[PDB]
Amino acid sequence: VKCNLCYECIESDELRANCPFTDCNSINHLTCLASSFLTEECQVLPIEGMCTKCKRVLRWREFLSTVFT
Amino acid sequence: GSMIVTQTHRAISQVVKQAKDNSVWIKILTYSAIDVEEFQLWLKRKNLNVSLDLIKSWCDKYGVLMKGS
Ligand SMILES: [Zn+2]
Ligand SMILES: [Zn+2]
Repeated sequence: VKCNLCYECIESDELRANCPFTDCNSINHLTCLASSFLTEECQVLPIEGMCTKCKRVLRWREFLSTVFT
Repeated sequence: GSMIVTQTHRAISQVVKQAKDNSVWIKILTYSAIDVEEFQLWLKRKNLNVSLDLIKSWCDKYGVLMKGS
């Protein structure tokens, strides 16, 4: 699987963000997506961001569907 | 808020986000608690000396969970 922001491969053991809408399913590294969402250099935790593929504006948590399960 | 304190808070964020070891950032991005004492040592290894008070205030301000808290 390829990260859609940095184009490096995402390993099988690696956590990864995905847009929770199956019609989109944009996949990317957590750090890559977070970096794209951050608005100032002191910030480390995104609040919300626009999925670059479907353009929906979602909260950070929404991208974590596979992280905890 | 203090402009000068935020310069040190910014340095902590920069280390988290710029270190080759991205494990701390991944913890933050997945709402996993950080051991403050371990984090202080981790920062020290990355050429960053900061107090536990600076770490606690940074965590509180930027959304990082602390073990024991
Ligand atoms: Zn990536
Ligand atoms: Zn999407």
